[PDB]
Amino acid sequence: ACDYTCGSNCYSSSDVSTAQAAGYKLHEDGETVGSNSYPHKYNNYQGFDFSVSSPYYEWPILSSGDVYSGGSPGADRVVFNENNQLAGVITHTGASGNNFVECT
Ligand SMILES: Nc1ncnc2c1ncn2[C@@H]1O[C@H](CO)[C@@H](O)[C@H]1OP(=O)(O)O
Ligand SMILES: [Ca+2]
Repeated sequence: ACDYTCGSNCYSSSDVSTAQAAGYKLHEDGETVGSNSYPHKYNNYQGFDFSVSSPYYEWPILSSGDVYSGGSPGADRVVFNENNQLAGVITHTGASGNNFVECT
């Protein structure tokens, strides 16, 4: 069973923890990877019910289980705040354009 389901992608809590740790470290270091510069600021204009405060940052989570290293970021993202608290797991899959929907 999946702790988070993004479109057809299945993620366990461990996958999420791993991705967040990686993205957070980059953030602390003032570093980014990829053409789209991850991690990058995330604005909650869709009003997702996040239980932690902003600012928020988005970092790609890969279906493969590997940590994002600068290539295709896919559609899924982990969202974390300035304090390294998990805000949520979202995806571009099933949303129009560059918008998002929450993973279930
Ligand atoms: N797989 C994908 N599906 C839809 N939009 C995507 C995407 N990968 C990147 N984007 C969006 O494309 C634009 C330029 O790359 C950004 O708005 C980026 O949003 P993101 O960084 O929030 O994922
Ligand atoms: Ca996995």
